[PDB]
Amino acid sequence: NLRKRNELKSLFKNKSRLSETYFVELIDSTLNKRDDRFHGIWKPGQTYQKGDVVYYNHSLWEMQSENEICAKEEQTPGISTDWKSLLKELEQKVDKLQHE
Amino acid sequence: SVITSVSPKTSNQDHMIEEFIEQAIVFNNQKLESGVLGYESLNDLELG
Repeated sequence: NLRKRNELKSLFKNKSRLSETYFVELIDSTLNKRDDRFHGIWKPGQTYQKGDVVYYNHSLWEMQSENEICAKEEQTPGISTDWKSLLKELEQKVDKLQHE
Repeated sequence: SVITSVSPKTSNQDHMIEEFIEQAIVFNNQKLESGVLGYESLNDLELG
């Protein structure tokens, strides 16, 4: 949040010794997929915790279960009852209204 | 042959004992590598 690519690139130069403040600024300034809760695309073989956000087909899903789980090859967001999404609830509701 | 000790009145030799001093120590141990990753502190990586 603090710095840009052109500011971080300024600490690694042809003749620059290392220090711990450079890595502190490097770690704070990029996205930590564990601490900010965002993992990108769903993958089989990964473990998740309560609150994680994951993109599966045309929707973002938040995990509901409070204990850690494992991405099962069969259990996919939409099939299981761990995950949740609003773009599907609203989709079905509007489909119902459209049909009625 | 039979092994015995050295004495200053049967020969002119004795056992030589001196004191060890910490601040005057010199080490004899060379580093296997230098300046590369895995062998130096973070403060000493110059980003060549």
